[PDB]
Amino acid sequence: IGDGYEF
Amino acid sequence: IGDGYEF
Amino acid sequence: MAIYADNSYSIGNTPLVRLKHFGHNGNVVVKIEGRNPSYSVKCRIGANMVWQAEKDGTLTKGKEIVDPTSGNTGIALAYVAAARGYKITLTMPETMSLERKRLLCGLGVNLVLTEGAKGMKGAIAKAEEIVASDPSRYVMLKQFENPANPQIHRETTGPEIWKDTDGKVDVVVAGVGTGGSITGISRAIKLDFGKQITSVAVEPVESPVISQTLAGEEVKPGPHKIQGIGAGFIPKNLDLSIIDRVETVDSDTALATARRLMAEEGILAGISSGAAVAAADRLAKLPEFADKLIVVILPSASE
Amino acid sequence: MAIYADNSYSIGNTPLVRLKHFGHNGNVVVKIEGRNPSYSVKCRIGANMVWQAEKDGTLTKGKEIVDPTSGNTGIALAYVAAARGYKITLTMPETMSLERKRLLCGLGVNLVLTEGAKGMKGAIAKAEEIVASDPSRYVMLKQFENPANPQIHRETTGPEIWKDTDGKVDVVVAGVGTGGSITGISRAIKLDFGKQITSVAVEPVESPVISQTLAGEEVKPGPHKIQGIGAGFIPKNLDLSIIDRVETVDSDTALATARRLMAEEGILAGISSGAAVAAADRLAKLPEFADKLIVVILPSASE
Repeated sequence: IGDGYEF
Repeated sequence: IGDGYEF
Repeated sequence: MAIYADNSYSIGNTPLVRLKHFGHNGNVVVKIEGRNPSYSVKCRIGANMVWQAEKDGTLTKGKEIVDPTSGNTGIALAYVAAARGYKITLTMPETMSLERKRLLCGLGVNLVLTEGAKGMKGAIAKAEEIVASDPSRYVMLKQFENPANPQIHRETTGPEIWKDTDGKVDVVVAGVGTGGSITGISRAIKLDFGKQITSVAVEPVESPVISQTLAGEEVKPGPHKIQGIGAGFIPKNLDLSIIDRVETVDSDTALATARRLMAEEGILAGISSGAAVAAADRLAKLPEFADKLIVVILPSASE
Repeated sequence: MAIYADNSYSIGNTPLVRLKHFGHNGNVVVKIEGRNPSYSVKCRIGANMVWQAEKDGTLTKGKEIVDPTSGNTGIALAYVAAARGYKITLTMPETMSLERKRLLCGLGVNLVLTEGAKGMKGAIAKAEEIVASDPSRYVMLKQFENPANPQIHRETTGPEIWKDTDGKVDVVVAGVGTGGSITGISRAIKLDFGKQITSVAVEPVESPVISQTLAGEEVKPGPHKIQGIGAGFIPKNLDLSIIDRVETVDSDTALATARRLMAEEGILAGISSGAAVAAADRLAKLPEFADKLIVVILPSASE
């Protein structure tokens, strides 16, 4: 979505 | 719209 | 069955939502034109003005659109031009936002920036200059006077309102920029569907040229911050004959109303949506309009 | 007939548009989830997750939503909370954009910023801390595991695709973040409508945890720039059983594809829309998929 993790 | 005039 | 040939045909079919914290007993209902290609009502006239120019032979394979617009019309024309494969030049004061520039450039527009100080006059002047240079090549679509503008509102916007209210709409409240919206809607409901509703035009108190004109007083345009309305003149696409009432709204009220739409209704609308709602809310709280279903155009979204 | 009680019910009914400069002979068609309240597909799960919590008694008058989300889910929950009159707190890394902050604050969110360096772990940790402090007061809706997530896609998104294609859809291509979209759509078309389509999940080549998992190789998440997909784990709302194919896309291809959607199609979609189209385009140009109608979810708009 935004940072479930990382991104 | 944006500036027909003025704004 | 329902696959659009291109993004231009996806226009309209926008929702009606009842307001909880405006009007009285739910008498204020809004049409969210933000829910459109390119995020505003101008998607409709961008589409139809191109379609009409194609049908009447004024726009062909090869020819290029040129238009002076510092607003949603530019974005609308750009998206349609992109969808249908037209080159397009848009002139505009150099003072335009980087956001808006980047978006237009991204849509593949040839952006021609004019002297900021000269404002729209500057932009229109340059647009005309460009067209003069090769009239067989360039076409100017002319949102303020092109009948394709109110025509799309007559065929789509107005009918959508008739349809979704089960013919129960009693009042339409719309801000006037080109006037296409109120004119088109009004002709549809009054003339095509035969209902004698109240058509309410909305303009800035800071530039109340429709009110001045109809009162026979000196027309004195002025600056304001309600983007999309208050052209400072009467456009050819405003049919004064179909206007029952003119309401004026101030920039600050318009702003605060938009913030209230967001925080209290969860509706992400522009400042001109604020202006339209403030005007409607005022009518909605008059005993005359208590049993009336008031439909308010929200012309655009807020990002 | 068609007046929504509030903005939450206006979700969906998004358009299908055929692409001209992708696929082969018009076999690639896109569903524009950007045409929604709050401008993305998350409007659907924001709505349904609230509705379901109300029905099952977990959310009542008075109680407050708390959620860790750095993305469209936050915007979606905020708009619904605003529309239905709920207090809401959203935790998120302090590194969030001013744009996003202002928009959330404007929607009336209590924004609780966490240590940037700690990323989402930070935000989730704080969200849990807040809930611990008064569990009878706060409710965590949990997009990654809440069945209301794929449930709305089964009831709305999937049926809209069945409907608008006249049951002719052969392939659905969707990026996976929560997995709600592909799961819901797939169950609807395969189980509710009985059609054995190809469901294609899309994930970043930089964080290809679904591909690694299904191949039995070491799962190695990584950073990428395709906002909305590549959680770096398998979410509970991704039903692996309904996934026929997994395609990987790189950040740069995804970006360039989105720019092409804008310049060549006049379609204003996000980077994850780029990722989905690139994947679909690749399938579309394989002889196997030549006579197949491929439907691609574009999860969000670009401002």
